[PDB]
Formats: sequence, C-alpha cells, structure tokens
Amino acid sequence: KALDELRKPKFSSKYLIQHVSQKLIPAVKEWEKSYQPPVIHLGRVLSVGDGIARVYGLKSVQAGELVCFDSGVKGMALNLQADHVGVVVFGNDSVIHQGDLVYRTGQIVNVPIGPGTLGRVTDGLGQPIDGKGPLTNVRSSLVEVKAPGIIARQSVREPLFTGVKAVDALVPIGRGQRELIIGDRQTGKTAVAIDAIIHQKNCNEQVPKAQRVYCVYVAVGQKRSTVAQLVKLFTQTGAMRYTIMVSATASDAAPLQFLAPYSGCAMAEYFRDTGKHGLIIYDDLSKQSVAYRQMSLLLRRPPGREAFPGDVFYLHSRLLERAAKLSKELGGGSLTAFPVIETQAGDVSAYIATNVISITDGQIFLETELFYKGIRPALNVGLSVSRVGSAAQFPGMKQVAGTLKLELAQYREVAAFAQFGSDLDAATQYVLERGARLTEMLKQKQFAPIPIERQTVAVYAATKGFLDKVRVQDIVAAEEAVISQVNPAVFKILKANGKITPALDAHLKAELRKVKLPGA
Amino acid sequence: ADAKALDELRKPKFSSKYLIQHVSQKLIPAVKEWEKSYQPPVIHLGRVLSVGDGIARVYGLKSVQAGELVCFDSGVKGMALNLQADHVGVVVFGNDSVIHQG
Amino acid sequence: GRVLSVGDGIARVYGLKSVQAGELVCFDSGVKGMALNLQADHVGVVVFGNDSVIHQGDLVYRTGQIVNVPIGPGTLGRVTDGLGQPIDGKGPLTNVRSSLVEVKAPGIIARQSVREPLFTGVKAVDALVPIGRGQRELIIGDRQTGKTAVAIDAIIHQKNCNEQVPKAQRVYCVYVAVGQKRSTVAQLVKLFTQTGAMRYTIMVSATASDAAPLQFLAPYSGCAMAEYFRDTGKHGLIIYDDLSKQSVAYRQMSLLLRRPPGREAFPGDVFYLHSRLLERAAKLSKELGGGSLTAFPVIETQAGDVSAYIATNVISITDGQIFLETELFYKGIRPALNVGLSVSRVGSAAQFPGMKQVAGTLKLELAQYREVAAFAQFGSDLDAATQYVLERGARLTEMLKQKQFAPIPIERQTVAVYAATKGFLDKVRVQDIVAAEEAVISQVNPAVFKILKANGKITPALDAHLKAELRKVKLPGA
Amino acid sequence: SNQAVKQRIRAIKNI
Amino acid sequence: LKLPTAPLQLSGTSAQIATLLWQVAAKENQLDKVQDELYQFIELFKQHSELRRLATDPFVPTLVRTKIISSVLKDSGASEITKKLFEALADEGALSALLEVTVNYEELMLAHKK
Amino acid sequence: PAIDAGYVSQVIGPVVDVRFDGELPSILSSLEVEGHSVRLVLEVAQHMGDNTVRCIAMDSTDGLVRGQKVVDTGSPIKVPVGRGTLGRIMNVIGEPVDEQGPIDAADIWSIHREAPEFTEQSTEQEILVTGIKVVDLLAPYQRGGKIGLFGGAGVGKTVLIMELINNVAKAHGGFSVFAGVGERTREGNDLYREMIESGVIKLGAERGNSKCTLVYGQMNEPPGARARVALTGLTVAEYFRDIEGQDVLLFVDNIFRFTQANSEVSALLGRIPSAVGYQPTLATDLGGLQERITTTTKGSITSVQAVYVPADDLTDPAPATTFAHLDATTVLSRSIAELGIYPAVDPLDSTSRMLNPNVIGAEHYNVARGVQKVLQDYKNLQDIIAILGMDELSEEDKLTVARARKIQRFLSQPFQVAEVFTGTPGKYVDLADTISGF
Amino acid sequence: SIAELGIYPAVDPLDSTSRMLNPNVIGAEHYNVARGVQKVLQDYKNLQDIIA
Ligand SMILES: Nc1ncnc2c1ncn2[C@@H]1O[C@H](COP(=O)(O)OP(=O)(O)OP(=O)(O)O)[C@@H](O)[C@H]1O
Ligand SMILES: Nc1ncnc2c1ncn2[C@@H]1O[C@H](COP(=O)(O)OP(=O)(O)OP(=O)(O)O)[C@@H](O)[C@H]1O
Ligand SMILES: Nc1ncnc2c1ncn2[C@@H]1O[C@H](COP(=O)(O)OP(=O)(O)O)[C@@H](O)[C@H]1O
Ligand SMILES: [Mg+2]
Ligand SMILES: [Mg+2]
Ligand SMILES: [Mg+2]
Repeated sequence: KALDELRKPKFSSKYLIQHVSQKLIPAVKEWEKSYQPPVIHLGRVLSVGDGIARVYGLKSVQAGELVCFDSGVKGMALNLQADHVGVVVFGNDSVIHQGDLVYRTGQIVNVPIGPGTLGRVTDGLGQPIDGKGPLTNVRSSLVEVKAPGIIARQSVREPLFTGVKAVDALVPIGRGQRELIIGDRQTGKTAVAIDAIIHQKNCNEQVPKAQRVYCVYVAVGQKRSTVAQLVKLFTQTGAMRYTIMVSATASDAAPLQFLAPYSGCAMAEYFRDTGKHGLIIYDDLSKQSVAYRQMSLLLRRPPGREAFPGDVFYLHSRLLERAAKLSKELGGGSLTAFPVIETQAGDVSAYIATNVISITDGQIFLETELFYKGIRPALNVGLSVSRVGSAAQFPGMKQVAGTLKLELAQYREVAAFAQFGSDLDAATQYVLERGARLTEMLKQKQFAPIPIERQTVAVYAATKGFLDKVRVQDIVAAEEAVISQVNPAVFKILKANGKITPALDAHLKAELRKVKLPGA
Repeated sequence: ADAKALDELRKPKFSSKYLIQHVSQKLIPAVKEWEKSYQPPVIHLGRVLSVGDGIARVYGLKSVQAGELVCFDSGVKGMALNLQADHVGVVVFGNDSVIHQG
Repeated sequence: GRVLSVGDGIARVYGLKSVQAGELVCFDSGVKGMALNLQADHVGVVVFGNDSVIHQGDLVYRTGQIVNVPIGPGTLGRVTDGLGQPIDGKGPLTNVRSSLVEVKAPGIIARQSVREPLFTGVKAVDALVPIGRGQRELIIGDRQTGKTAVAIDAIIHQKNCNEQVPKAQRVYCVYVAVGQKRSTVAQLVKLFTQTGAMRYTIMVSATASDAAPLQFLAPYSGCAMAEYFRDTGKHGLIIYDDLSKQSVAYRQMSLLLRRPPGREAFPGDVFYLHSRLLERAAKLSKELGGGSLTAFPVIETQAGDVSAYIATNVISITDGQIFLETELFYKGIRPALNVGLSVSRVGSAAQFPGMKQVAGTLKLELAQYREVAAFAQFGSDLDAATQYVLERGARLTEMLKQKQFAPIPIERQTVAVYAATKGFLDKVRVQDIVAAEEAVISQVNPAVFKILKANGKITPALDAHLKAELRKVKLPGA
Repeated sequence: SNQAVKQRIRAIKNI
Repeated sequence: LKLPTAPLQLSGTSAQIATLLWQVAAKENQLDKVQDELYQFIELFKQHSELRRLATDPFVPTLVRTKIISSVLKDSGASEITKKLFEALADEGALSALLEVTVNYEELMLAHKK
Repeated sequence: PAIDAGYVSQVIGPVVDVRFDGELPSILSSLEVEGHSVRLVLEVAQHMGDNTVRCIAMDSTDGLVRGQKVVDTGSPIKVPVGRGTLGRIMNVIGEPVDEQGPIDAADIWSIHREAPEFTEQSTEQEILVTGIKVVDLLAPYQRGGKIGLFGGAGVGKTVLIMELINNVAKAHGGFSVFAGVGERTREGNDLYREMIESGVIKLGAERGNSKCTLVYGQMNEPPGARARVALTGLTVAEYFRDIEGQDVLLFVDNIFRFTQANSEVSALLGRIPSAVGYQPTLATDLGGLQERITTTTKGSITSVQAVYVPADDLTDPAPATTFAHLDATTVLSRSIAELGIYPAVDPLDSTSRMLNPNVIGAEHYNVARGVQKVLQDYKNLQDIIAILGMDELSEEDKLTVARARKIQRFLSQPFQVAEVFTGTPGKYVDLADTISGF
Repeated sequence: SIAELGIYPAVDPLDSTSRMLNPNVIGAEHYNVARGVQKVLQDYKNLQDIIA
C-alpha cells in the first residue's frame, strides 16, 4: 500500500507544537495586530522542574549567560539546544510556572570583587548574607575566566606559612601552589585550613603590605550553622578583615553550590591581579562535584563513572589552574589554593579524589586511624607529597626537615616489630623511640597556630635529642616548656635573619641546657 | 491514534475536489524548478544518511545481505552489520573522514 | 481495548479509558492481568500468568474492580495460586467472598499491645525467642538449614492446639509458598493432609514455574486470605516462604519495565514491597474485633549474609529475628537457632509465664556457655567454674534438639526445661538426654501437665510436687 | 576499598 | 489569547497539533472546511510520488520543501489555516504527521458535531 | 468551573499527572482528587510542559481513572499547628489519626518554607547530659543542635531514641515533637501507649497540658506520604520555635526513609539515576529539609534524627550525605552489638563538635581522648590477638588490652526502657561521675 | 612502594621491560647482569614475607 510510508511520524524535534503555534495563531484574521510573543530576546518557560527550566525562545542568548526570570530569580543558560534552552535556576523553582517570561541579561556570570569584599559573608553569586548592607567598594568581574598562561607565571619561591607543625616541616607549602587536604569525615581537614587562615592573622601584622595574605574561605555544601560558627570564630580572633566568606550551603540551590568555588576564585583573583597575595580554600570540593553531578543529570547529559559527567575533571581543572604565582611583569601576585576532598572509608581510588589528586601539586592525607592514636593533626607522613619540595621550604626548617623525613621513614618501617616486648635490638629501639619523640612532637591543639620560628626551634630541640631524656608521654608539655624557657631573642632573630646561622646555633644549643624538662 | 482509525483513510473520503485538481498540475513544474537542489533517489542503491566514529548509517540498500561487503564511492569498503527498519548501519574499513553525509 | 505490544512481562493495551490503576483486567485467552501503569496513550498491563497466549490485537476486558481474590472460610483446605483459583482439583471455591489484595494496614490507633502467646511447639524458639500473636518474626537462615521445618511445626502445633481451646482463640494458618518447587509444595500438601492440618491451613502456592507477577502477588493473596481471619475477630498465622524469591520476582518485574535499579539491581521500592506486606500482620484493638495476624517471613541468605539488602530490609520491618546458623545445623543440632543473634522484641511480656520464670536462667546459662565456648575452643585449662557451666550449656543445647514434624505442647516444653535447668538431669551422659527428656515427659503424671496448662504459672505447690516427681524418674546413664 | 581487601587477603594467605 | 476549548482532550505531539487546529478553525468557524482540506491532502499524498518524497526522503533540503509547499498552496482557494499549517509542518519535516493529525482532528470534530 | 478544575492525565504508580486547561498550580502545591475513596491529596512536583503537572500522591493511587476531575487548593500542603496539637497524632496532611475529634488549630501553616537565613543563626555550645556513658563521654550532645544515630537493621537505634525520649524529654521543660518517618506502625502504637502511661500525653479536655505532639507517616504509607511526613513534623516544631519562641525537641525516626521515599518517587518521574540507585537531587532535598531543623535566635530545636544505613554501609551516599548536616554523630555498629555490648555505640567513629577543650573542660576532653587512644591502640592489635594470641604481646600492650577490655564492657549500660526484655534495671549516670570513673 | 622507602628514581625493577633486553642485541655481558639483578630482587620480594 502506498500509504504505509507516511503511517508513523519521523520527528526531528520535540517541541513541534511550540513551533506550529507560532504560525497558526496568526492565521486567525483578528490576531494579526501584534498578537505574537517575541522570542528574539525573550523566552517562555516550557517545563519547570527540580531546579531546571527549559525555555523556548532566547535566540540571541549566549552559552553560560545569566538570564533572569520574571519571578525575580536568576538563572544560567547552560544547554543551548536546537529548539530550546536548558536553563538552570539559582534559587527555588517553586516561583516558576509554565508560560513565564525569561529575560536574558546579556551578561556572562558576574560577581562583585574588590577591596570592599573583605569580611563579607556572601553567596556563590555575590549577595552578602551577613546583614551589613550591600557591597560598597567593589567592581563586577567575570566568574569563569581564562587561567594564566605559561608566560604569565613564574617559579614558586616564597613560602606560605601554615602554623601547623606537621605540615610546615614535612609537606611545605609555597605561596602559589595548589595543596589538597584529603581525608575522611571528622579527620581534621577544615581545622587545618582554619589554622592556615588564623596564622595569616598572626603573620600579617609583622610583614609589609606587599607580603600580606588575604584569605578566602569557600564553604560549599556545609551547614549554615557551621559557617555561622566559623564567622563567629574568625570574628573572635579578628581575622575577618583578611577573610572573605563565600558560602553556598546545603539549603542553597545546586547551581549556587556549583558556582561557589568559581565565585570565590574570582573574588580571590583580585589580589592576584593587583600584586597582593591570596589564599583560597575550596572547602568540600567533593560536594561541589556532587552539585555539578545533580545539575548535569537533571540536564539529560549522559553519565559516566559514579554517574558523574565526563567533564568533571575539567570542572576542577579550570577552577584550580587559576591559582598561580604570577611573574613580575604581571604584578608578582599569588593565589594559593587549598581544595578539600572527602574520601569514604579510605577509598582514594574514587573518581573525584583521583582527579583532584592528579591536578594538585601537594596532598595532605589525613587518616582516621592515626586521628584516634592521639596524633592530631592526623597527617599520614608517608603518602603526603609536596611537589615544590625544598624550593619553597623555610630555611632553617630545611636544615632539620631532611632529618625529620628520614627518621620518620625509618620509624614507619620499624612498625610490625614493636609488638614483641622482649625483642630488643638497641638500634631499632633507638629509632623506634626517636620516631615516637618526633611523632608526639608534631602534635598541636586546634585554633592554635605557632609561628614558623618557634616551630623550627621546637623541632630542632627534638631532632637533636634535647627532649630525648624525657619519657614518651610528657612531650606535649615539654614542648611548651622549651618554647617558653628559652630567650625571646632566639625567635626574634630567627624570624628576621631567615635561617639558623652559625652565629645562632651555638646560642640555642646552650639555651636548651638551661631548660627544665618534666622528666629525667 | 490506533490502527483501526488509521486504516480507514486508505479509502477516499474528501467529498470535494477543489485542492487535488488544481495543484496536481502545479506540482510537476514546482519540482522541476528545484531539480538542481535534489539528489537522485536510491532504492537498490545506498546513500549515507550520517557518519561518525567509523560508523556510517546508510539510507537505502534494499537488497544487502546482513554481513555483505558494501563499497563506498570513496573507494573504502564496509560491512552491513545491523539492518534497521529504514536505514542500514554499516561499518567503515579504514578512514571515516573520506565519507560525508550524502 | 486492543493490545499494542506484548513482551518483557507487559501488555501495552490500547484504550480502556475507564480502567483504574490496579484494576484486574482479563484477556481473551483467559489469563488475567493488572492495569499497572496507566499512561496517557496506553495502559500498561502485567500478565498474571504465561504471556505466550497473548497476541497483538487481543481484546482486554476490564472486570470493573481492583485486583481481588476470593477470601473467607471456604479457602480453608484449598490449594490456590496467586489469584485464588484452586489448583487442588476439588472444584471451585464455595462459601467465599472476594476482597482486595492491596489494602492499607490499620493505623496507630487500631493496633493494641500483644498480650497472648503463639505457641509454635518447637521448644527451642518458644523457650528462647518467644512469639506473641501479632508478631512479625523473621526466620532468616541459610540454604537448607530448616526454616521451613520451623514454620511447618508451627502450623502443625496450631492444629494440635486448636482442638484443646474454645472457638474464640483458634489459629487458622496460611502457608504462602513463593518460588518453591512444585514437588515440594506437593510433599507439603500431602503432609498437611495426612496430619490433619489442612483443616486450618490455606496453601497459597506460586511455584517457580509460574510467571513473575504471580510470585509477586502470592504473598498479597495469602495476606488477604489471612486478613479475613484477622478482621473478623478470629486469629491468623501466615508464613511467607522465601520472601527473597518474592523480591527476586519483583526485581524481574521492575527490570522488565525499564525502571532504574538500586542496590544489587533491586528497584527503589523493594523496601516498600515488604513493608506493604508485613505491616498487615497486626493485633487489632478491642473495638475492631480483637483479631490478630502473626507473620513468619522466611529469608534465604548466602553465607550467613545477615547484612544483605533484602535481609536488612526484612530485619528492619519485622519485630523479631530468628537466625538459623549452618554450623550448628551441620553438627546435628536441629533446630539450629543462633541465640546470640535471635531476639524477640515483643518477647517476654507476652509469653507463657511459667516459661517466663523458668527460661530466664536457661538463656543465662546459654549466655555463660557462649562465654565459655568463645574462649575454651582450644582446650587450654579447666578452671572448674567454666567447666561446670560448659557441661550445663552442653546439656542445654542437647536438650534443645528436636525431631522434625513433632511439635511438643507447651507444658511438656516447660517441664523438660525445668528438669534441665534445675539440675535434675545432671550426671547423664550427653548423648542420652534425647531419651531422658522423653522419659521425663512420659513418667511424670499427666495431671501435672494438665494443671500446668490450666493455671499457666509454676505455683509453690506445683514445683514442690514436681521436684519430688523428678526424683522418681528412671533416667538412663544413672 | 576493593584493593585493600585483596591486599588483606594476600597478607592473610602469606601468614 | 482567547481560544475556545476543545470538546475532548487528547494525547501529545500529534494530537496537540490537531487540538490547536480545531481551536483555530473553531475561532474562524471553518471546522468542516479544513477537514475537507486535510482529506484532500491525504488523498493527494496517495496520488503522486513527488509529494510523498517530501515526507519520506531524508535528503531533501528544507528550503526546497518549504518553497514547494508555499508555491503549491499559493492558490486554489485554500484556507489561511491549512496554508500556514502546511508551511509550519513542511518547515520542520513534519509532513508525515499529517496522517495522524487528521485522525485526532476527526475525533475532535466528531465530539463537536455531537 | 471549567477553568481551575483539571483532570487526571496519566498514573504511573504513586506519580499522577494532571492536565489543566488554564492556570496550572505552582510547584509544591496541594491538589484534591474528586470522587476518590479516601481523601487523596496530590502534590505538584514538576511542570511537564503540555499544560501538565506531575504530582506525587499522599495516599494510594489504586482506583484512579484517567478522567477524574482534580481541583486546586491554590496552596501547599498545610497542617494544623499551634498549642492545640499537643497530644495528637497526625498524618502527612494534618488529619488526626488517633480518633479524638478534629485538631484545635491556632494557625494553618504550609509545610514548604525557606530555611532561616544566615543572620538568624545562633552560635551556642552548651552540653545536653543524657545519662548514657558513651554519649556523655565521647560525643556529648549539643543542647539545641542536631544528633544522628547511625547504624542499621537491629543495632538498637530505635531503642536508643526511646531512651533519649525517656531521659531528656521529661526533664526538659519545653515541648517535644516525635516525627515517625517510615518506622513501624507497631512502634508508633507502642510509643502512644507509653506516652499516655507516662503522662507526657493526656486525653480528654486536659489535652493541652501534654508536652508531646506525634506526627506519623509510618512504613505502611505509600512513598508520597513518607517523603512529606518529616516536613510536617518540621512545620509542627517550627511553629513552636518561630511563634511560641521556646525550645523544643524533635526526634525524627529513620530519616533514611525520607531519602528512600524520594528515591522511590524519582524512579518514576523519569529522571536519570545518580550513584547506586538514588535520585540525582539527594543532597539538595536533604539540605532543604535538614537546614530547617536549626536553632535560631528566638528558639531552639534539639533534634535526634535516627539515620538508617543500608546493609551497614557508611560509604552509601544516603548516610554519607547526612553526615555533613549533623553536629554530634553517634554511629552504632553491629560488630559491637554481636559482642553483647549495649548500646552498641562505635567509640572510634562517633564524633561531636562539642568534644573541644574550651567547652566541656580539659578533664573531660582528656579523658575522652585517652579512652579513644586506648581503644584505637587495642584495635590496631586485633589481628595479632586473632592469629598470634595473647601470649606473645608486650607488657604495655597486654596491659592496654586489659584496660580496653575493661572500658569496652564499661561503656555498655542497661537502659531504663530496655528492661522489658532484659531484666536488668536501667541506670541513669551523671556526667561528672562517669568522667571520674573513666 | 619504592618511593615510600626513599629510593628515587622510583623505578620498579621487576616491571620495567624492554625489547633491547634480548641477548643478541646487547650481548651476554649486560643480559646476564640484568637477569641476575631481576632474579635476586624477585627472590628478595618472595622472602620478604617471612623476613618481615
Ligand atoms: N589539632 C587538633 N587538636 C585537637 N583536636 C582537633 C585538632 N584538629 C582538629 N581537631 C578536631 O577534629 C575535628 C575535625 O573536624 P573537621 O573540622 O575536620 O570536619 P571535616 O572533617 O572537615 O568535615 P565533616 O564535619 O564533614 O567531617 C574537630 O571537631 C576538632 O575538634
Ligand atoms: N528438627 C529436625 N530434625 C531432623 N531433621 C531436620 C529438622 N529440621 C530440618 N531437618 C532436615 O533439614 C533438611 C532441610 O530442612 P528444610 O527443608 O526445613 O530446609 P529449608 O528451609 O526448606 O531449606 P530450603 O528452603 O533451602 O530448601 C531436611 O532434609 C530435614 O530432614
Ligand atoms: N540497650 C539495649 N540492651 C539490650 N538489647 C538492645 C538494646 N538496644 C537494642 N537492643 C536490641 O535491639 C533490638 C531492636 O533494635 P531496634 O532499636 O529496633 O533497631 P532497628 O530499629 O534499627 O531495628 C531489640 O530486640 C533489642 O533486643
Ligand atoms: Mg569540615
Ligand atoms: Mg524453605
Ligand atoms: Mg526501629
């Protein structure tokens, strides 16, 4: 039969009725007098749902262009399909109906950056939520920017002092690298980042204006009460004048959580482009990858491993590559990134964890087994790498850091032999007790950053045996006794001269002999 | 829609002829004036409907055997693995870049 | 309505604009169906039976009402499939009334606290993990460890008790065989009719040859047939044999409808599948009739895999858990109940009070025997305090053995338990206790068992007479 | 964590 | 802006075109004219091969199909509704949806013709 | 009534599509079905784009025909809140299911609302003594915080939450709201009788003197109802916090059932599934719930949310997402419950933000850290005790083994509610006494 | 693992393979040394279970 070829329809489109109704409703003779909705610069919402709106129209919209619904909520045009535009929603999608108008704004996504952003608890879109008014001394730059090239960078030289003894000796961090703090839940990651912020408050009042570090903390997917406690803490220490709090919490919409580290990186790149130094902590980057996974899976993109999209490596790559040490022709600024990736029961062979480990230079693996051994911070010293190495390590700390790494390397292999109490060797016992001295030396209470000169003196006093006479159980207070009972001149000249000179290593060699240790 | 309400259009049901009479004389010069922007219709031949990643979906080819060496007009050979209802999905022995849509 | 397409356990049915979601439709070939997915352009129909008799173009008639099975007192004794058609070959179901399989379980205000026990006749479970009427007690075990034997002895003891009690407290069992072999259901029907337990039992059998929605719907058919007895003031007992097989059949149903699978390729609502079913086993209040329904879900694990998906699903729904270990089954100890894992939440508040005050020391001695056997596997030292309670626990585990298909009444359970836990069966060689407790039940006067069933508590006169009677026992081993 | 269980299997077999 | 309601609701993406066609031709009260025109187009697809080649061939460009459907339907007293319908259905290659848009239109008109 | 009366278009399980001729309702609004056997409330979840909403039904859809008229309420699901709800049991749509007449309603609040903002948050850290030794020692509960009781399928998180109700909920002074999200109906009846017998629920005309409101959507309910009963319990608690302005308790049982009900619904909305089989919008739905359970400046909601883990798997995404929203975490383990220890709190995985040397004192903090150190050094030697035996260890290691075996037995405690099945009477321990004991 | 022991460059001596290791293309004086080094290293990893 000749009718069978036209039996079943072969559609090249889905919203065919939406194209037919733009040509049949003018065929009514009474509806030719401007009875047509324009779709050149406007757009009608076809289907809302789950924080995803699909908009018919928007012919002149750009990919990644921030559009605005007529309800007031904004949105980012992400999928530019052949017959509609898949628009994510930056807020609650309860305010959107089918048939609402979408007014595009012509702007790729913008956040207020500048010197007036300091101390402002803002979202991943730019609105402050701390209740201190709008942003005043700011300017509106792009969210997604191109990373600096190969000309625009120089070598990572100057160190970024953390204040934590387990990381400033073993895993040193220079001003301009990307150092990952990877661990499990409740292992000390956010606390290490907060110590890295509070040490900048302790440091910035001793250095000039060109050497100050302005922190930016990006809380993605956390609670609102956690960011409230952190704002209370940074105000109680007074470090809010150096800190920007970008906060897209768990109540906030999924594209806000997706764009929070990008917004924070744009707010922290202002100090990098103006010769200052910046420090950004993309806290809970795995929750940002989860928010991007949800935003893509509702946008009908084909999923891959663990139902993530393909370009989720690119998602963290183009975010982390904006952290660099610029050359002197471009201002000499720096941005030191600190991603935080949570693993689940130690599976480091996951997808997002391997991607962020493959991107970043260093890694700080905090383990939940050594957290409950009393070793706080829970730094696994074997797996932690720092690929600047001794190029940006503090001099003086470099004189004892090789000894610390080698002695802890022997103490890591002396294990599985200490469970036989009569099996004395008198040489593996010496390194076995020396490793306990060095391990319990590197403990710190939280929210207590130690300056780098006192760290160098305190680890010098332990790698040279000046706390070797005490027991293994009293080194947490003998450390404080060694810090207090020495002359204040030793730290005062060690911070200034830059290294342990031969004109100092005979002074504090004897100043450790006039100390009182609580054990003999 | 169902088939029962769709078979009954095979019988003529217009009860007027003010459209099928006039445009039946207009349609042949209308398809004559766009003879240049056509392609010759393929029944026992095969026209490439799409091509990608070394796989060309070939419209036509009404009498291929499943697994028959088809040969493109680029000189590259193929192998009709799956035969769909409307098109033939062949594979490409070599460079897929010398095969365009058409 | 016409059939558009049939395959993968679904019938895309054109038309039926007046059909309901969940309406029992009936094809022209006689095979039934359920209008599951009411789409905008067709009606998805799962096929209760073999779909090889259904073509494109077959007519689908609606029956006018939701999927219903004939329930009532005419089902007692009739072996039905998942829709209540009798396959025993004894004619149609007379004296019956059709009612729905998919009903809401009664709410918070309708249940009442479990007070009275459900005697199962196996002295191991009724002495260690006691069950009230209105209790969901999961029998979880391995493959071939004797779960079905525990359920069978429960049904047979319900038959044995049903003629010693008035009409107002009688238990009408329901056996739901999902995924079992047809041969095994035949042996079980022959056993239930040669012991006389088919006077009180319905056999709802969807065997392994039957289609997947039949194995899906057979526990709902059994639960409707037992909810007849629960709703009218009588009592009910129901055993879902191998709910793991019912969950596998629902996995087949879900994966043949292109639904996204979750853990272990199960659908998202396999918890809701078993919560829809096991929550209808209730103990209603005094306003609704005072009826009851006791469930016994059977779960087959793989290697003691209590942490599987379906096992942890049905554990979280039921009130108790009975774990049957295979390492106690292969050492001759039958039934092989694992007392370190088996527990009844309803438990001691609603059990036999004589057993409530004779078996606390029994589980205490078994706890201390578990403490001894956890350390004395090696044969290191004999401290003469671990060794005494080691011998007491060995005598108690030998006392808690049982021969199959022989359920023991509750007074002969607690007399043997009292003779075991008070030291009267001491200095007997442990391979002779299985004759010793039989002789103890045989030699104590039946007036003692009669008065102990009557008052239901060990009186101060009863134990004083029972100690003196247990001195007069010709126990082997001397 | 499906490498750690294999390494634990290898250590237990070597023991 | 103010469209008269269809007498019976229907399915999607081919019945929606028939719903809009019944709504527009009921605003214009040409409800039996366009049914005759759609019947004429069904038989016109039955007659010749150069017109069903505009709906089964996937290598016809959309420009020549749009210009053929405009230059054919320029004359012969065709309705504005059927002309703009066939223009919009030939611009998107939906000419093969004619056979199942007219059936839903007939169901709609049979609901109305009471 | 031609406009604003839509008809049911299609039904896929608990997902009902309504098609309208004009004025589609807003998302998250409640619809009513005309001529259904029970009052079936739909709730719009999407807009499908052909004048069609995609609704979640709060009851069964068995018996829905695709011609049934559906009216719009023009509002979300609104529950009766106020002081008059004290002592009532409510389902997901605010009806009484305890058969005591209608609910005395001060106001009619919807269940969909925005979370309180950043400036309305309170930053307070005061302890909540519960009497359990492991909770008051190793992970002390914040008074006005969030508490998660992880562990699954017979570890005792439902016994522990009844013990927490029995301990804190009578010595609190403020109100309480129990929101049973998909737990057993029998457990709800048990708690109703046990709260009538204890006096925190009264009947008759003296109903207002009670101090506990029950909201039950228990595990017999369809997945439309279990996805919204937590929001109803939140609305009832948020009326007391936001308007009455006083501190409450909010014990939500099995908050995994909320995520599971939304996963059962989101299988049939045609969304692409995420990791192991859950919905893609897990974290945002759980955030939009869990950020409403927060202590503001005017009041406090002290929540103890039991979290069921699936197949004892903490790397499952449904509890691992929930781990970020909790202040004090109490992980229960079955490997300790099979050792007879009760309550089976895992001491080396259950943490809290209250365990800080500035808050609870350096004595309590150092005792807790020493206990964690002793248990962790015991846990490192477990294979050596397994294969090589106790007879080759060091002296200090076989002293820490004995100290750890003493503190593992010592962390166990008989409960005031567990004595119905165990015989041992429960012991409420004070805080300084268990600190001194450890 | 060899990077954990501080030996850098952390080349695994028992997975590094080459087609230049044929004794025709480099001679016996290199192939016998390479094979002996591989043999003693694999025997040391085999004996590493009991010496640890
Ligand atoms: N140096 C330290 N001394 C003592 N305790 C510490 C130290 N550092 C961290 N802690 C404790 O460890 C915990 C670390 O929690 P943290 O802030 O790392 O949460 P997280 O792991 O980032 O995220 P989540 O809350 O999801 O687990 C804190 O509760 C803190 O009390
Ligand atoms: N109390 C008992 N005394 C003696 N033998 C028993 C007892 N209980 C069970 N058995 C034996 O155990 C074997 C299996 O028992 P049963 O058939 O009850 O297991 P099942 O739960 O059906 O296992 P499956 O479902 O995998 O077949 C039978 O051969 C039966 O003889
Ligand atoms: N403190 C305790 N002491 C003794 N047994 C307990 C205790 N807590 C829980 N259990 C055991 O756990 C069982 C029920 O656990 P439950 O609280 O229901 O956990 P879930 O709700 O996850 O199943 C009870 O039968 C009880 O025997
Ligand atoms: Mg944190
Ligand atoms: Mg069986
Ligand atoms: Mg429970």
